[PDB]
Amino acid sequence: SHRKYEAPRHGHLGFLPRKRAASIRARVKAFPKDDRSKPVALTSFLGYKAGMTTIVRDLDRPGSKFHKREVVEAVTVVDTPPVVVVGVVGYVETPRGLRSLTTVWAEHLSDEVKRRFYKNWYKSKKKAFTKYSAKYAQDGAGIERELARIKKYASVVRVLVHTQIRKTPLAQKKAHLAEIQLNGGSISEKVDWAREHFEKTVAVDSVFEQNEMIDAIAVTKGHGFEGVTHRWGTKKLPRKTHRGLRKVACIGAWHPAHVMWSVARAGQRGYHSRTSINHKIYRVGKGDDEANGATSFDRTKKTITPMGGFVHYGEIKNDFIMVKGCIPGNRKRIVTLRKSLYTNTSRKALEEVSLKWIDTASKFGKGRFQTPAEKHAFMGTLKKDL
Amino acid sequence: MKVEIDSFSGAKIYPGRGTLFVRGDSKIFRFQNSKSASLFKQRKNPRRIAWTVLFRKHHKKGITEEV
Amino acid sequence: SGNGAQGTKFRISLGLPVGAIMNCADNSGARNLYIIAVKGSGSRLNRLPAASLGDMVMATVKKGKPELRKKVMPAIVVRQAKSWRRRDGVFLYFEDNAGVIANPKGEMKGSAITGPVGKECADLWPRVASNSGVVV
RNA sequence: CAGUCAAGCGUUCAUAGCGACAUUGCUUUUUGAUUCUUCGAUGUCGGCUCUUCCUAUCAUACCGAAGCAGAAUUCGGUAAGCGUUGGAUUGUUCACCCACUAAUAGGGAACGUGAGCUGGGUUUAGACCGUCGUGAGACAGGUUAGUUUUACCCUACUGAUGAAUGUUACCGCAAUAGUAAUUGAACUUAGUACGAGAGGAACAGUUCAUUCGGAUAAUUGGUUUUUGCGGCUGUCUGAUCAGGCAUUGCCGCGAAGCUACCAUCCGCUGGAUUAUGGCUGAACGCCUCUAAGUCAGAAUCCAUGCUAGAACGCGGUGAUUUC
RNA sequence: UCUUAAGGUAGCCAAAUGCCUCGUCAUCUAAUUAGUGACGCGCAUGAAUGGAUUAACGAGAUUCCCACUGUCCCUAUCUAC
RNA sequence: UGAACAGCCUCUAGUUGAUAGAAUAAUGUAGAUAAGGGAAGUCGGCAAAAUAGAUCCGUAACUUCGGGAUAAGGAUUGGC
Ligand SMILES: [Mg+2]
Ligand SMILES: [Mg+2]
Ligand SMILES: [Mg+2]
Ligand SMILES: [Mg+2]
Ligand SMILES: [Mg+2]
Ligand SMILES: [Mg+2]
Ligand SMILES: [Mg+2]
Ligand SMILES: [Mg+2]
Ligand SMILES: [Mg+2]
Ligand SMILES: [Mg+2]
Ligand SMILES: [Mg+2]
Ligand SMILES: [Mg+2]
Ligand SMILES: [Mg+2]
Ligand SMILES: [Mg+2]
Ligand SMILES: [Mg+2]
Ligand SMILES: [Mg+2]
Ligand SMILES: [Mg+2]
Ligand SMILES: [Mg+2]
Ligand SMILES: [Mg+2]
Ligand SMILES: [Mg+2]
Ligand SMILES: [Mg+2]
Ligand SMILES: [Mg+2]
Ligand SMILES: [Mg+2]
Ligand SMILES: [Mg+2]
Ligand SMILES: [Mg+2]
Ligand SMILES: [Mg+2]
Repeated sequence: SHRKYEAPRHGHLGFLPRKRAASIRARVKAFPKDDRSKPVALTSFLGYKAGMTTIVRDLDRPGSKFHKREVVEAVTVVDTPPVVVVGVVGYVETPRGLRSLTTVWAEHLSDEVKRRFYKNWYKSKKKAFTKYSAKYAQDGAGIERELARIKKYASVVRVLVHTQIRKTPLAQKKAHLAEIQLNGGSISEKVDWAREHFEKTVAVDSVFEQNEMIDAIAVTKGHGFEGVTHRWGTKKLPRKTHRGLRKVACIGAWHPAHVMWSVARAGQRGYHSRTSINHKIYRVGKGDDEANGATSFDRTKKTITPMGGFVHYGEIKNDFIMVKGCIPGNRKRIVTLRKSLYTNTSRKALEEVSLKWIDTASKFGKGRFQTPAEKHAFMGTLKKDL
Repeated sequence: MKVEIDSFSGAKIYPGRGTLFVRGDSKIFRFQNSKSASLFKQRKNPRRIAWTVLFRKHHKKGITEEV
Repeated sequence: SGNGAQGTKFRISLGLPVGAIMNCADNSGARNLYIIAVKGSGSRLNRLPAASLGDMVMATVKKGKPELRKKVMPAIVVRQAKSWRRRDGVFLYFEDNAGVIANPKGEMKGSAITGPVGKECADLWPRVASNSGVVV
């Protein structure tokens, strides 16, 4: 017979399969539509998720109850040290899809970037790009010819850049290499932009800007093998259920004599690649500046790093990106930040944001103070003090 | 913004932190965390707890401010 | 919410499912209120309709004068007793659940309010605000 | 369940909406008829949980007609994309009321689903009452108590490794398969259009909310074997300090992690169409959205985007062993 | 008025005994095929086939109320094997 | 300790026997805790939770006058 009472589904059928992602770094499967009018610039960036915090900002939305009144929101902080442009690759369109035809690398590579190419760096001759380096030492023989080959073809040009993992508190010691499509114009100019940037760094402030509407692309937090009840949010069976109750009672009818692909079943949860859209940047921090957490109303010399450092991460000595909301992926994970695909007015994507105060209290518990100067001022002197 | 003062322990309460409690007689009590809130629910006298600011002032500890 | 809903309110945590007994906060002579429905609530399998601060509900008097017994009437919740987060960033809650009696238009049957009332409920029903003593 | 004809109803008027007398069909969600398969056994009602499908569409999207001034309503089309509830009584399917909602539409999948649950009913053996029988006993008459077994095999499904493709590593492409967002309210429009008045909208805009989904732990709450700190009982170590035991001795707080519409954030825009309304324009010197041609258009379809990446699809790139 | 050997008296009841039946009225609930109190031409109650009531007692059946609680809204976490 | 050959700890005496090692996924078995609500779940409060000792106060209808009765409902409890 039919279902006694109609109820919506559980989970999302468009997010299958819920298997582990291919790699720890999520891959950007689409880039903003290119217009050959603006100057050549990146369309994405690489960063690391440090942690979340609490921000206080005066909401400005005509008609709303809290218009011109104070609200409290939670944002996540992403450490974004500048990346190094090492190598560009061109893509020629084919009736079978886009295909890379050539790759031109930089003459010199840092130690951290080439560690990606070795599964055992400690016992190795470290002969990476050594003979490719010999392609240089002549003016332009083997390289400029390849660059010209890219110019004559390769309607889409992407740039290979790698993070400076040594600048982060992580003990990773291995860089992350990724591609970013350039959305300037006159692809001949695109490769000129890339070649001039070989062995050169690019700061995050040259890509993203305050109040800009961006997107986050990262692999979520894995959780191993998971029961059906929590993997899909199904109803728990009654208490007096034999042979367990954290299950799904009926997984299919007699016909078809198979288990449907749309029935919730136990399997690995998390560690999937996700693309979270519509996240608004609030502050573009600069590592070469104290008082990172100081607003025009706070005016206290305190960095974005809380007391005792970010939980499980450390400090934010580098430039950082802090975006409203929460982005997928846990702390210490590589995260790729992307420009918005389409222009969105929405009267909230055009909102101008100016912060008031940053919660720098220690996240290792119910923190009370914001600065050891304040802590000493409040508690007074102690036995440890002389 | 205006930083709050805890009703039980006097600790400074920053925006978005702690819990606010309104008693039936319309008096409001703000607790910086669950620790102070729970002790308040057990009718513990702030004067008898050794780390509250009220106790410290009452017992003249670190009171070198006023002469 | 409903006919008397003058404006909109932000979402607040539900703390009063149906079947709850709630204190009567006016002078109409009712002692408690029994929830049987919530105005504006959605539908879902096995999901009990739940009431929050400022929500108009279909309530029934369980203790009070007999002419208020045995009949259903609208009501408006004025105290929640379950913590909810205001968008200014604070979590607040009263010590008990409380509400009043009102017609479908929102005109309160009683004339006075005992105890404090929530600012969300007062800001939304003008009539409740007028008779409210202390608003928070 | 749907037609065909049209005596009448409908102030006049068959067909706005109905429609008698007749007549043609469709479906197998009723109940019948037959006994074709199963009696060396296919686990029978109902409820709970869950998935998908059908459309004879309840609402939501867009339209057509009226005995459509407005509002409300009724008939109809494209439409199964999305949703269709919480309760009182009954074992109930069914039924009847309370209430919310946009609505509380109808069905199938061995009258879906018992090695998924329950056992309230039916449907063993105990027992009671009424009627019947002299009697043993009978009663789709009523009542109460009455064991719910096994998956380690194959396939299916969800996840997870994996040889051979000179070796290894890195960066990619995208065939294919899946796909998602949904709905309501309030203000403004506007007490305006419309109407004698009674009453009384809509388009654009704004703030939110319902249901659903993917994440996340800054805050709040929960969780305590951090056995982290403190306190308390009985006993044991001559006493103190410090500790053991009481299957974590008990209580208060309790970081980290996990976690909650009990917490926070987020959930895109292009084309082609359906119904329908139009253009030019013959057929048919007139006329006609149609015959050729053609314009706009639905929550429709395909795309943008999102997910997996063919483990016998592909590309670029680094290095590529010398007792 | 026919008829039996006598024609259900005292009592009791939609009761564990009533098909029609979810009987009718009141109460109980917002809503009750449940419960209780009444009515009784009672298919088919009824007197040691024992009728009616009954304090106390009951791992007997049924209804409601208070306190209580993860039974549930709506799930989450921890420990041992 | 305590009313107590109750439960809990110890002395005399007797054992240290039950295949082990390493991790801490899902579902389990056993033990638990949960904010707001409080039976709305369910055939049915099934299970679980709540109360509990002792001292003092107070204790209804009904009744076979014996009971009901620990009725119900309250207050106290340590150490010196
Ligand atoms: Mg259905
Ligand atoms: Mg979740
Ligand atoms: Mg069982
Ligand atoms: Mg923390
Ligand atoms: Mg806590
Ligand atoms: Mg249910
Ligand atoms: Mg047969
Ligand atoms: Mg047979
Ligand atoms: Mg056989
Ligand atoms: Mg079988
Ligand atoms: Mg149709
Ligand atoms: Mg059938
Ligand atoms: Mg079924
Ligand atoms: Mg089966
Ligand atoms: Mg029997
Ligand atoms: Mg017998
Ligand atoms: Mg006989
Ligand atoms: Mg029979
Ligand atoms: Mg496709
Ligand atoms: Mg916790
Ligand atoms: Mg024309
Ligand atoms: Mg008899
Ligand atoms: Mg003694
Ligand atoms: Mg003893
Ligand atoms: Mg053994
Ligand atoms: Mg139910």
